[PDB]
Amino acid sequence: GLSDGEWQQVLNVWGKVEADIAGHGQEVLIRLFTGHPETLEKFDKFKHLKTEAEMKASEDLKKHGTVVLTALGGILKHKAHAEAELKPLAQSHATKHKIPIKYLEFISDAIIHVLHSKHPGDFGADAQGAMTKALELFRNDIAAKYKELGFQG
Amino acid sequence: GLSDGEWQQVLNVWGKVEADIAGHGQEVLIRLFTGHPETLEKFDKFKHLKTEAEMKASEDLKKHGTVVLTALGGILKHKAHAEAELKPLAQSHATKHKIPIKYLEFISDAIIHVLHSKHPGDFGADAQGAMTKALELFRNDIAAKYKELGFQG
Ligand code: HEM
Ligand code: HEM
Ligand SMILES: [Co+2]
Ligand SMILES: [Co+2]
Ligand SMILES: [Co+2]
Ligand SMILES: [Co+2]
Ligand SMILES: [O]
Ligand SMILES: [O]
Repeated sequence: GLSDGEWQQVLNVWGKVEADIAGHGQEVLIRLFTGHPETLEKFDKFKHLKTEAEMKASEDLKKHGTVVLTALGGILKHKAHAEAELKPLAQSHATKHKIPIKYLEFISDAIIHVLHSKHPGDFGADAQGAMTKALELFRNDIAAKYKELGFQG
Repeated sequence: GLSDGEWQQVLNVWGKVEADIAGHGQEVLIRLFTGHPETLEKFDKFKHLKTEAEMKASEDLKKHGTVVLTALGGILKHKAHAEAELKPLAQSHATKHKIPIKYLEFISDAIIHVLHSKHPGDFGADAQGAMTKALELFRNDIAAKYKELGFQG
């Protein structure tokens, strides 16, 4: 993925977007629909629109523009924050501590054991299955960063 | 990936962890070191400690347990939050709206054009390359969720 640098560049231009999210939203959708008319056919509420002037006149196209860029902006902001939080952990475990993925499986199993032991009424089979999958996603995230740094975990 | 309920089951049990992070951190490391003694060799400060009674008496071990579960908790709670925004979007766009990944590539191109045209002083070649990579990461995350839902992309 991106550097801390790359993410700040993304978030900086996103700040400009957020100053006029409807204006940006409208332009993005008009640029999409004009460049790739087949995209417009996917929108039951917009596909009647036939001129640039009709698309600009649509109150709801502009509202939908806001909906799209608000959802995306949320996703980019969470991705930047989560990457910046994981990167350091991956880098120390990969470069100084050199913790294989097998060891991360071991501590994952230990966490599942302690939660089962301590919180049975908040950790029956479905909840334990949830946590098992969540810690696997965490290990996969570390693994992916391990390989970018060319460490064999 | 996790269902919406499974992520809440993760958050609910993690609340119980944070209520006594020191105790959980201790029990997790003791379970790791007693279940997998070879993992103890990684820790200069703990690698001499032979028994659970000794491990429980180690203020450094308990201190490290808090650090580990603090780091992991941050990552889990962020992933729970991010996924919960992302999964419904993927679910709606694969199943209800029927939007190919290729179309996500088209709206990404449109976002990059509108940013470059409106904010060139915030969208030089480095910033444009960052945003291009950021939107590819987004589409990759939607394509992963599609594939889980059995949608061809
Ligand atoms: C950056 C990419 C995209 C984002 C962030 C996004 C986000 C949204 C959101 C938040 C909604 C409303 C909630 C929902 O249905 O899930 C929505 C609805 C929808 N999106 Fe997307 N979308 C994107 C791309 C696309 C593309 C490329 C198309 C079509 C070619 C598309 C077609 C639709 C349709 C048809 C709806 C239903 C609209 C209605 O209410 O009539 N989306 N989108
Ligand atoms: C859930 C999994 C894990 C988390 C969240 C985690 C987190 C941390 C954190 C936050 C630190 C301190 C800052 C840093 O150096 O990055 C740390 C240090 C360390 N971790 Fe981990 N860790 C995990 C798994 C493991 C495992 C399985 C091992 C070894 C088997 C390991 C060995 C170490 C070592 C040796 C240090 C340095 C200890 C010191 O000098 O004080 N970690 N870890
Ligand atoms: Co959010
Ligand atoms: Co409960
Ligand atoms: Co955070
Ligand atoms: Co330029
Ligand atoms: O959309
Ligand atoms: O750790």
